[PDB]
Amino acid sequence: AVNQSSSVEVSSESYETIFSQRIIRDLQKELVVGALFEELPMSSKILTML
Amino acid sequence: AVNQSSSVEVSSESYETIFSQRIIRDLQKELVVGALFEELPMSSKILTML
Amino acid sequence: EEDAIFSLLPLLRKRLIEAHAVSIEEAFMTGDGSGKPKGLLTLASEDSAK
Amino acid sequence: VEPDAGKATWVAASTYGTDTTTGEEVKGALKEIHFSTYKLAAKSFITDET
Repeated sequence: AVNQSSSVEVSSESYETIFSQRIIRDLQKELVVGALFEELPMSSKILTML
Repeated sequence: AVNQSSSVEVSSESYETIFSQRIIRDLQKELVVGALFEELPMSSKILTML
Repeated sequence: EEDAIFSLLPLLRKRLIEAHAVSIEEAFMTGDGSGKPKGLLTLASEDSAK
Repeated sequence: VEPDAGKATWVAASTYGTDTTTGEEVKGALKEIHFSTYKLAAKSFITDET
């Protein structure tokens, strides 16, 4: 398997292989409802108007 | 079974750590019979002594 | 040697000489005479020095 | 960490042609060893009034 040959030369089991420090990610769904509508600033708790 | 390291979330997968390429071995046997007399040189595949 | 430590030839020769060294020791300690020297432990049994 | 390995085979004396029946070495399985770490933590306390 990983442990190949076995007649006759020196070969190991696992943890021989090089590892990588980069991270990959799939193509996530686009962001649109969270970044479309206008902000209204407030400064209390409730806002009232007529 | 495996749980290394499920504390509290970043568990990883294939045991992200480091390894050493140093090889070691303990004792080896005492080669007492390998040097008991000199290597008598022969030009031929048989020799005679009178 | 294309997926390992790029250095197995030193490791191979150090073991192979050790395997030769212990094989010559075994034959010098013990030998029937079948393709091999006449090792010491059984050799004194021939002239009956026991 | 290397293991013990180990012997070779003497020629049958009259074997001079292809092949001379030279045996082969003992398969040195280049086995992994690993370490582990445990944690201790001690806590002590006092209060301002004492």
